[PDB]
Amino acid sequence: NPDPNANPNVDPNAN
Amino acid sequence: DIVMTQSPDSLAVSLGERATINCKSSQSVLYSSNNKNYLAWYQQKPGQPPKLLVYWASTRESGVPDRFSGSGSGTDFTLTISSLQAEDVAVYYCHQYYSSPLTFGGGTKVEIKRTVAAPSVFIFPPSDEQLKSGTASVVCLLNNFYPREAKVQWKVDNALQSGNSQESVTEQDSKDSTYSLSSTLTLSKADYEKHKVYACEVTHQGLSSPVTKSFNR
Amino acid sequence: VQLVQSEAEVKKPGASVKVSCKASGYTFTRYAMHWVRQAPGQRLEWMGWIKAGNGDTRYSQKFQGRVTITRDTSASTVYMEMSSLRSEDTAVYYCALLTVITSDDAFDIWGQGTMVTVSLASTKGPSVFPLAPSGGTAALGCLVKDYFPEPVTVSWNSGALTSGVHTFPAVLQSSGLYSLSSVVTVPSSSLGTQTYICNVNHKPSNTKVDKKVEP
Repeated sequence: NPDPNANPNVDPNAN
Repeated sequence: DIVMTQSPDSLAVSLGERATINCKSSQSVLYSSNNKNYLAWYQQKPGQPPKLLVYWASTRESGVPDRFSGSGSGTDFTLTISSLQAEDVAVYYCHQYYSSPLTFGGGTKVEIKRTVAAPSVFIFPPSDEQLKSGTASVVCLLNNFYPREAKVQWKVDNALQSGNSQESVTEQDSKDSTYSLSSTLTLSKADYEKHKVYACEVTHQGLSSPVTKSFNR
Repeated sequence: VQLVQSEAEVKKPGASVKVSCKASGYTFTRYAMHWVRQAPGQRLEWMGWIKAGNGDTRYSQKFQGRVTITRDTSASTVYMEMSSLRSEDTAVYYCALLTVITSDDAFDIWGQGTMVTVSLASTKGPSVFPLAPSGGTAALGCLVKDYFPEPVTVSWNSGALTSGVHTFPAVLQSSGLYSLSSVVTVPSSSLGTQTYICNVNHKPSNTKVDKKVEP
């Protein structure tokens, strides 16, 4: 699965 | 790590044609839970930082021309420029933000094909300020030509020179898709004072015979 | 939003460098600032990030030993420090707000890079020389010769003259010093009516010149 702390600027619950 | 592999390494098409860039990731960057691909495409021109084009593999960035489109999922991704424009000459990078470390592809260089354009040639004598220092630099300029292949030959008192000049060519122009070139011939001030005529002889596809620009010291 | 980075640098091998990145146009503490390097002819390599809010950091396993990223919220500035420099560390170093994807907006800002050259050779300011002009359009320019290290920046008429400008990539002379020229095509009427100065900056040598180019 993706690591949300690879780039914290990416919010995976957003278009 | 996730290796990002692009193909082809370079592309050239005429203005208004379609350009396709492939990117393959060594691991899937699709998260099944949200159906999102953690992938982005960047554009970079010489001397400038990259600029974001596409994110989530297929969502265009704001302010980006709509001829730019991203597609693909999992490990296989495509950036499309539907109608290549003059300003689109650049290097393009895919990018993954699925896993640490963040990684980038090796880049695809996109070049424009256009009509032949013969150079406009100029020659510049050494400045009086430089000759004080003990050196003479003579500069020949080739302006806005296509294709990039051009030959510059220096002549001093009409004698062909060799081993005392250096040249460099620009990147492709983002407005007229041409190139320019600068050649510098470097002599001791003493040698420069030993001759009268300084010339650069230019041969290019746009010229049936060489063009010579010269001055007398 | 703008990101403005520190001046170009040269460092001896085994030394350290600290590159600045000043932010503007958004609330500083909301997002993370990354550092990315671009070596000549090699692919962009990510170094690390820092949360401008709480100061938390992550580094790649490349740079974890030798890189430290810090921030000053009061100054709205991020810093990157490399220690134990090697000739392979010669590169452009970028700070960037990579892929800020949120429900409200989606944006991505990069700074202008900071060239650092790791070399044992000496630093040398350049000499700027007029390329003196002499039908409707004429060519003039500047010759920026004998400097180390790269880069040299050049602007014309303090940046309002941009059309028709060609600044060429530098050549490496046999001396180990670089040289480049910048030209621009201008109206020949304006030869005797308007002024043309090339603004040359070589930051490592702290060299600043405004060269008037006359017939």
